[PDB]
Amino acid sequence: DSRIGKLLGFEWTDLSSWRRLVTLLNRPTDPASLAVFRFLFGFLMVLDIPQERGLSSLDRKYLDGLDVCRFPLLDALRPLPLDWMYLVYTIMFLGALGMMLGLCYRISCVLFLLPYWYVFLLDKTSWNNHSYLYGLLAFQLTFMDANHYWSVDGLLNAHRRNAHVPLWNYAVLRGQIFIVYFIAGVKKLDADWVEGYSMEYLSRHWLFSPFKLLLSEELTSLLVVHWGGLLLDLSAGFLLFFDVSRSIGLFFVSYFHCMNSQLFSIGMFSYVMLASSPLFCSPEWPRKLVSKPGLRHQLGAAFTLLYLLEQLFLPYSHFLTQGYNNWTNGLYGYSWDMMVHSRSHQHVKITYRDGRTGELGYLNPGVFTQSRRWKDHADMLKQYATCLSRLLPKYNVTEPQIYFDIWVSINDRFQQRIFDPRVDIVQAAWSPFQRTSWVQPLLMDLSPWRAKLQEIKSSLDNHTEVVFIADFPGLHLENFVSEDLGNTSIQLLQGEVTVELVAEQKNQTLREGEKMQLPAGEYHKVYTTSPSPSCYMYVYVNTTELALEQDLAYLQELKEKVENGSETGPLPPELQPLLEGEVKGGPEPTPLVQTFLRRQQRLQEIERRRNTPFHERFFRFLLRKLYVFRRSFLMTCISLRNLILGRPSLEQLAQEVTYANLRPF
Amino acid sequence: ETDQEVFLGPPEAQSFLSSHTRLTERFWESYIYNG
Ligand SMILES: *[C@@H]1O[C@H](CO)[C@@H](O[C@@H]2O[C@H](CO)[C@@H](O)[C@H](O)[C@H]2NC(C)=O)[C@H](O)[C@H]1NC(C)=O
Ligand SMILES: *[C@@H]1O[C@H](CO)[C@@H](O[C@@H]2O[C@H](CO)[C@@H](O)[C@H](O)[C@H]2NC(C)=O)[C@H](O)[C@H]1NC(C)=O
Ligand SMILES: *[C@@H]1O[C@H](CO)[C@@H](O[C@@H]2O[C@H](CO)[C@@H](O)[C@H](O)[C@H]2NC(C)=O)[C@H](O)[C@H]1NC(C)=O
Ligand SMILES: *[C@@H]1O[C@H](CO)[C@@H](O)[C@H](O)[C@H]1NC(C)=O
Repeated sequence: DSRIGKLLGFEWTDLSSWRRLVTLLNRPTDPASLAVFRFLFGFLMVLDIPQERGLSSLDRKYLDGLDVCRFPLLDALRPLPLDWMYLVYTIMFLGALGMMLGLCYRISCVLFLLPYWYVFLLDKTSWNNHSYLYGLLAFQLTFMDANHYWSVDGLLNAHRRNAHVPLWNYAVLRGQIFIVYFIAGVKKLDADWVEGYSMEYLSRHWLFSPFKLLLSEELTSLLVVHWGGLLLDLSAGFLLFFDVSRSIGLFFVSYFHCMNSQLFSIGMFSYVMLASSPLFCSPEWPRKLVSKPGLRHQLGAAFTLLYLLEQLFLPYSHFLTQGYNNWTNGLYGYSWDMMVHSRSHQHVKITYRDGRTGELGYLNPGVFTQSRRWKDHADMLKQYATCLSRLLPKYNVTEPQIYFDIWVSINDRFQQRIFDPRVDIVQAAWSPFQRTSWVQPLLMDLSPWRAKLQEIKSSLDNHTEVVFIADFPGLHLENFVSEDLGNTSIQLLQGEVTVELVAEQKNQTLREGEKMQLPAGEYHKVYTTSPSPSCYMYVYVNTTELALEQDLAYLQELKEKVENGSETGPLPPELQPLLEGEVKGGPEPTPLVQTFLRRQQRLQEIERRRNTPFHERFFRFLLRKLYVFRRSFLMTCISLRNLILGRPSLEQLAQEVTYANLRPF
Repeated sequence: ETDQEVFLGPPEAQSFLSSHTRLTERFWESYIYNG
């Protein structure tokens, strides 16, 4: 009858000794809510396997004979051939179905848990928070007795029909959801989130249209998007537990998750969170809608305590695995720092030096790769360097030395290098438990400049563009202005730089405020010769585009003058295809005429797309999803037939591949 | 993959400034749409 026992659901004396805690954590509870959550989670994973895991795109990711660079957690892990990958995905789908229907629950949970984690550890480029959450939820549900209510196993077995379950089954799930909310909130207590920098352009969406009736756009993007998210994370963590504030918390959580589902393309994360939201109610809620401790008892309590402690500790374990540390902390996926950092890459240069002749060449930036996350982590860069060092001898290259030059800015900062451009990554030193010595520090002292830069971004004309650069002492940048980019100028904002033109071998030392007009079509170099980092800017315009747009505007004005009745004189022969619109029985048109016709056709297509009713869009969406599912099923069937009954002749294989790729219609 | 997709010339690899007519808010946690 104590107030604490009514609020928290347990008395203080239950925590006095270990035996009483074990007795508390193994009290009977109704299994209906866990059953509903199991059904929803299984349905969502069944829908998610052919869409985000990559069952439809599996035939163009692990294609045999293709030389690709993988990024696994451990170098020992290697992908199997395509057919065995399809078998693994079939096993995962069967496990998801078994979890949804509650048929042989433990075997289905294992068959979903093991292949899922194998796929997750096979590639570090596809890690995100909502996949780590799926893995953790499957791991938790493997041990829980979720099949005692509303399941096939209950119909086929009397002993597991409407039986009691321990309380720690609910405690673990509630703790996991609360940890997700609270850690997301406390990770969003960053200087780039409380000030409105991260996700600043999200207030222009139409879903925030009512908020604009009472607030300005900047106040909408600061009060609602940024502070509201943090407050909602913490309040959703705390309010759902207590009985007084559960309804308001449910309403706010549902609204937030619907808006997140519509705004972003995260996938099934919002629906899984919505399905897990009703877990905080009484364990018998679905029923009213229709109408001495042993060994396992102690093992359950120990598992609950240790798992919750590990889930609390892991997001802050970045001081032990210092190899993966960077400008941000750790590999992405298990820190719950969602939508906190934005990156815009400017230029990536990969240089190689042959070890026998000494020739110097340049590779393509993203060759032999399928993702673009290797530009931000030292481990993935080292793996890519080793992959290139073992693949390049196939292209008449001896033992190479590979240098990287990558420019990246976080949350609208100066563009600076991330890795040292003078270090051979093939022979570099990297260990998971020691800090990398070839990662440039972030110029955090240049934080306030993000205000002043924006002013310059407002001072520009309709065609000028600007790029801001911050460079370290000793290093230099070599650049080649293209022939089209006429009227390119360089201005120094802070520090001391020297600009060298290599055509006449002439260098000038620039001070603060000085401006130079660089040549177009030649090579130039910027050296930093100051004890402190130097910040400068490139201001450039595209002359060819400007001239082409002016000529096209003149041509459109002439066409309009012809259309309105003016220009009584005979039309030029080049103007005839403008009126006719088809080049038949005549000379080939000039590239200007082709460009104008292409622009007109593109504008007409854009207008037609804009004038499209909603039901047609819904029908097209459903047709596209049906095509994805059908292609997945057909490719899986072809692979299983190849595995079981052998592989047919090439003509039949080509016919089946053509049939599997056919549009539904 | 041939010698045109793996190697680049000295002039094309050092073009730092690339203008438009040729978002930038990659948020990591966003599945890539591909059918
Ligand atoms: C090239 O330089 C800049 C763009 O890089 C532009 O110059 C501007 O010139 C107009 C002419 O009246 C002024 O109104 C602007 O204020 C100038 N912008 C500045 C100073 O930032 C223009 O595109 C080109 N100018 C020349 C002389 O070629
Ligand atoms: C233009 O000035 C730069 C400023 O240093 C000169 O660069 C240095 O380049 C020489 C190569 O001749 C190196 O030996 C030095 O080590 C470089 N300095 C630093 C600090 O690294 C450049 O040579 C000058 N250009 C001409 C044509 O004289
Ligand atoms: C500068 O603007 C011009 C505007 O034409 C861009 O040029 C076109 O370049 C693409 C190359 O990706 C060609 O496929 C088109 O045919 C060109 N348009 C023509 C010739 O009308 C150019 O890419 C921009 N950037 C640079 C560095 O010049
Ligand atoms: C040189 O490389 C090309 C293609 O990379 C190919 O002809 C062969 O591997 C080499 N040829 C000779 C003659 O070394």
